[PDB]
Amino acid sequence: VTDSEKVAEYLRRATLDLRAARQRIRELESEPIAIIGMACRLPGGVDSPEGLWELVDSGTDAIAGFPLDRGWDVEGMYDPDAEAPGKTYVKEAGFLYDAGEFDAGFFGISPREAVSMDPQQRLMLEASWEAFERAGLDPARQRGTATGVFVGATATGYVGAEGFAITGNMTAVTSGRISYTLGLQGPAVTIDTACSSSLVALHLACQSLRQGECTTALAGGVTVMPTPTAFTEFSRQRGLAPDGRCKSFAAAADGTNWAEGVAVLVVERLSDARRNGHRVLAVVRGTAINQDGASNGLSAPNDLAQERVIRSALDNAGLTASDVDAVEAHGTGTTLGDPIEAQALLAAYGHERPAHRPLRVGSLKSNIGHAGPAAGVAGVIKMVMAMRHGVLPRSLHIDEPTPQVDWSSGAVTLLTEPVDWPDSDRPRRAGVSAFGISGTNAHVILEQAPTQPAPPVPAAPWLLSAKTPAALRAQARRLHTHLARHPHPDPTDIAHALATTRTPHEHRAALVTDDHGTRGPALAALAEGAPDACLISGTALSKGRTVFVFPGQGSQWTGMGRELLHTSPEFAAYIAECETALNDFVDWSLTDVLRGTEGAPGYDRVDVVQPALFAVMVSLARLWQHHGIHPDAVIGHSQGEIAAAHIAGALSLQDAARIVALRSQALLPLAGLGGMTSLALPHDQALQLIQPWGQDLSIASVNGPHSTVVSGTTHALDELHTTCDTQGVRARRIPVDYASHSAQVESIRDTVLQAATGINPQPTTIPLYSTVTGQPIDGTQLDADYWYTNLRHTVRFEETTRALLGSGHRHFIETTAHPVLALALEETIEATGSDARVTGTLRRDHGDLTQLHTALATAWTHGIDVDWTAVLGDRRTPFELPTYAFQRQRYWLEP
Amino acid sequence: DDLRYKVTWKPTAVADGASATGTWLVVVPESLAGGGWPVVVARAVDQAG
Repeated sequence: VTDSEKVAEYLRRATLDLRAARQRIRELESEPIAIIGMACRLPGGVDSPEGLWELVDSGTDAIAGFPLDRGWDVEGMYDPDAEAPGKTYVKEAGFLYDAGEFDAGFFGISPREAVSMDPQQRLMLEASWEAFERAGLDPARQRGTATGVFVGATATGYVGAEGFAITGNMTAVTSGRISYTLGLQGPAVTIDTACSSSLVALHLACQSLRQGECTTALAGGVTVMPTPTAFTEFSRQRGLAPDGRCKSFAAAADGTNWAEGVAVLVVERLSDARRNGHRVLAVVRGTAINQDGASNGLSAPNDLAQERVIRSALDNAGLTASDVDAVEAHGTGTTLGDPIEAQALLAAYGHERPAHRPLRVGSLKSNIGHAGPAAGVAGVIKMVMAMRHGVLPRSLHIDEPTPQVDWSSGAVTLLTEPVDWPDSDRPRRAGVSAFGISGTNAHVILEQAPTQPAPPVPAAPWLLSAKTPAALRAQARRLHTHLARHPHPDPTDIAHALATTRTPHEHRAALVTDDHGTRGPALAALAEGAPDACLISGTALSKGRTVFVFPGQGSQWTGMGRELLHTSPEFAAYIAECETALNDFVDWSLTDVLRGTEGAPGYDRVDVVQPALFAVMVSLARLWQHHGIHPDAVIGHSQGEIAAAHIAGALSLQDAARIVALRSQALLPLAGLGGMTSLALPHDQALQLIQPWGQDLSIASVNGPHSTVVSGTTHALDELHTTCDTQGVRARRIPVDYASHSAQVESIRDTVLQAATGINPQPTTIPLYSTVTGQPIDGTQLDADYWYTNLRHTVRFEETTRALLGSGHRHFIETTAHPVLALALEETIEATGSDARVTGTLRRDHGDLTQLHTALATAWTHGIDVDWTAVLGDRRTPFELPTYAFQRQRYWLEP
Repeated sequence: DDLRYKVTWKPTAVADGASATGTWLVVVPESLAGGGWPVVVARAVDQAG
């Protein structure tokens, strides 16, 4: 090779590595940070970002009278004069009248601990759970994750339970508890920088994301006033407005006013959020923080510092002054603060931009007052929601722009009335300021989220769950109301969101239907709790092992599995595998028999029903396994044992097919000689009832404590039928023509010994409970004589089920085309004082995917960890759902 | 002073609400006709279920 190409390839490698390193520098210095979730509780009845948007868009003022349930002597702590201890001239301010409300039971906190718990901690816990739920993340599954918690808070002096009172009031716990209750492992830091506390925390969170120390972070703040000390002492210097309205950037600006609140953001790196398919609401592009430093007093703003922090944030974001369309100004409403902020905004933003695109300035504090530490983060939530709706809400209580600052430049304009946000030529961008009393300024730059199918599964289950039945009903009602105000959402997306992005709680319910006309009424019926055809309900079991039951004769009907052959590809593949394994010693194709094509034998013939039942049952069991329901044991019933053996790993598919086919063929000479009859009596009564007939009859099977099957000759059978009629016993006759589990099978003994010859048993991967023995059986013992005994000796299904219940098995699943042993299993369970639950796969005339999904939903409702990823696909559109319906109760310390 | 009292209006948290089940009978004066409050409350109960 020439040296030119030899060095050219090295140059290519070097420049590619250089590009990679430069991109890494770019993403390590200033990467965009996606706000994948938000949550907030603010005055004016706000409890979600949508509530905040409704409040600001309507121009509603959340200022209201003082709380009366907090022990405040509100009548005796108001006088007009501005100089008096313990008295204030402010009548109204923002408040969270449900601040003491908290769902203690949800987080495992006892009532006595909750009473001695700071309201800030409770509000932060609830808001963090809501934020995680709104981000498409299951909060329970975040346990053990490297998730940080940066929270802005202050010590507000809220104050058998001696231990709880210590950790229940320390501000350091205000973040730590969030990472303890949820089990997060990233750093938990409680910032305290006055009004800038929350926004500053968000900046720190961004750093924690950029260094790789966190994969996700909670950035937020909380503000609660258990006592009126913020109103009495601060009013000495006429700091608060007289009427209590924060007139932001208005000539009537004559003070500020405090307000409670909480606001959190679940934030992740934009690349990581895109990789995980999370919904990105907005993008923090850059942030900056500094200090006023030298200023006219400690508590006084400095315009130069605000200009510096705004410019630093713009440089960090890599955006120009003209690139920002609007700003959420701090806007405290003070006479001295507002002109300083206006001058800073005019100098920094409104200096070089088109005259026809002035910077729109607003302030959330005009609506809800000065929210305190939680203000700044709450601000971005407003600037997110408007950014989603493309409408800039108006700022209230602005009779005219204040004359202290000069608006002659015209580059900056207040939001006197709502202004439509253009969505052309560039993404929408905005800014938020959180200038603090202590002097720490903070500015954040937000950018619009960047612009980002599978076939619809039929009869997608809609899953709901809650801690208590009342919470479940509240969840159903909330979901119904949310879906009502939605233009025909995709049902499969809703199913996927409910199944994957929500925690499975104890009390569960499901809705399975193939048409979008019953889901609404079904949700309503769940809401008021009335029953419905497509509604399923239950209480999941915390512990319990699963069992697959394999009944023998009885669960057959024409067309069974016909629909699954078309709809379900996995079932078709398993049926094809069984067909290939069964073709060797059978003179017909299984697929023709199942599909009922012309010329194929019917199910009346004995030699074909057991192979077909075996294949269908094995395919259904493997389909259950494909959905993640791996059995912890198996149990058979006469021929079903063979199928169970194949699921136990004892027998290969070829061996099981050989055994079942040849054993069914060997039963042909028995046709017409006798039959079976099922009667409802205990074992002893049935046994002594057949004594007059002696050896002619025998106990074919003991299904349950009051259900047995007796097999024998037709003459003996219909002689005993009239005796049972005399005694009044519902001796139901099984439609069969062969008296197995009786003496007649001896006549064919050698043949069945030839039927099972040549097989190669192996040890069982899954335990197998043999009905013949009544206990677990070694896989290598399933020789020919074992199968002959299974055909000959009486079945002891009841004793085997009792042993299974004793061993700690709680979920019984019948893999048949129709349940036949559900009654016996339920009778055994209720006669033992065990909380086991029985389910079936299909039913008569119901074998489509709808019935399979109904069975899966019922199994999940009973508490089986069904893998819904296989059923509903791997990933779909991130449909948004309402958060958990907390059942709050009031906890507050008396004076 | 033990027997002194006063009526007042405690602020309270806004209730989340629920679905308006069944049929609701709204009765309005004929003088008002379809003006302000009647049409809007009728619409509100209509969207309430």
